[PDB]
Amino acid sequence: TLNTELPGRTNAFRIAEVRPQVNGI
Amino acid sequence: TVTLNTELPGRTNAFRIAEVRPQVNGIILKRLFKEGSDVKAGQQLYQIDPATYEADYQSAQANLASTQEQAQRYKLLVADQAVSKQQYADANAAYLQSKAAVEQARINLRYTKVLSPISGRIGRSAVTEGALVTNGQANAMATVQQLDPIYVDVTQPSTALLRLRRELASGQLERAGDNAAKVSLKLEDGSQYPLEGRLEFSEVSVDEGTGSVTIRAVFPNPNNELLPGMFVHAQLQEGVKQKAIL
Amino acid sequence: TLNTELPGRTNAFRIAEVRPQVNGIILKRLFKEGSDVKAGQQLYQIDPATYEADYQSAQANLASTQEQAQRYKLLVADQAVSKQQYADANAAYLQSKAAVEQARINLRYTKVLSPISGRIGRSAVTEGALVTNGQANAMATVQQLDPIYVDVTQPSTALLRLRRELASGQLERAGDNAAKVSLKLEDGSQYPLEGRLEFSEVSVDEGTGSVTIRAVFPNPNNELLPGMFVHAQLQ
Repeated sequence: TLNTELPGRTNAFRIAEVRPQVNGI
Repeated sequence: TVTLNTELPGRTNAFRIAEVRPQVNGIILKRLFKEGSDVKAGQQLYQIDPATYEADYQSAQANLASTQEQAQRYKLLVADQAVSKQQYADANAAYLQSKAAVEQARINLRYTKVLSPISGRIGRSAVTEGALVTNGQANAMATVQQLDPIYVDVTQPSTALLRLRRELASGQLERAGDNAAKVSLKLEDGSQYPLEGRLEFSEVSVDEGTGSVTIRAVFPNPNNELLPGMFVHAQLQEGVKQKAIL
Repeated sequence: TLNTELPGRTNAFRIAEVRPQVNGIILKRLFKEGSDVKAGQQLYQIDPATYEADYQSAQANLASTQEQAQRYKLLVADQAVSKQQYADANAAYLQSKAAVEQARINLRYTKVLSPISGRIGRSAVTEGALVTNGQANAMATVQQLDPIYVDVTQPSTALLRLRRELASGQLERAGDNAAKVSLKLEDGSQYPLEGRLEFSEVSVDEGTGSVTIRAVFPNPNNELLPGMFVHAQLQ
């Protein structure tokens, strides 16, 4: 017969933050 | 007439849980493990950016080499009255401060390698690459759960437990090592877990409220079929009673 | 038969909470959950690396500040230093003493110990967890279950009846100020062991004039657990 349908949510494969490691402008 | 089978509802639970937490401030340079995989006790899970910690440790070792040479030399000189006790004391003070500064820079630097406290399965990383970490922060970075021997917690009235404990010493229950009964497992879908483990009679918690007891079964879980949180049934075989009145 | 049956609830003989008294990370749990532990047994290791370095470091600061305060005591006596200089050296030394003591204490607390002998349950804290001195939640709970209590609430007149019958000699002595008793369990079964029913009031109710007393039963197997409805049996 048919396809099973499982409800999901998309999400990023990889996530990174960008942060300063020194004081200044 | 009757088979005597006791059926005991519980939930699967990890055998051991450990949290992974940073012990120095800085930025996560690398993650290093795959999310949902098996890790080993002492395996590096994260690299916190070590650059400054590297340079503080080298510099402290250098300062130590030099304050040490000077404290030793002045120890000889104060013996010949070429320097005062005050000069030697200052030198010895600085040498001791270098010792302390080396030991601390060594520890900080060791913690830039964030290690698995136990062997087990790691789930997701709650902190990303480039995240900031702080010594003492509230949230763990990740969680390792040992899953292979897995527990099943079984709750019940404490006199029911006493009853089963009787049947153990009597022989009416089959033994599985010390103070444990042999058990088999029934999954939520009604199927039979193929393996079987021990039902340990040692109580893990009590409720004085409703007067309940929780005890634990231990099952082998080598193909990770079982995962914490499953509703299951522990099955105890108590044998057959021939002539029986209900 | 003057064979009286008093309803009761089992309760632990002694309860103690296990709490951390320094900040840090749990390196090791160290006990099996639901097992017996001894008073003073080490239940947890808090990561001691820095506590250990602070203590070493405070010790080294002391030895040096000590040597200076002593040398300066010699020197003011010859007026080679002023009184202010000596006072300052003495103050720095005494600050050092205080700092070593505090570091020693912190470092002792990294070994978290059982306050009592008894059974321990579940650890509320995992390995790798963070703990904080003064945190709200106990890490674990130890309960002395072996001698176990029952807890018998009766009217004061009842307590009078029984109390006089012991002195009269109608009830057999379990010892000083207690009667021998036996226990029948929730399912009607007979507990094999036999205890003392101690006549000391533990609490007297507000409304009712009813008094709680306690029986004490041996529990060397771990058969009796807190929260059981039972009946002490007096003859």
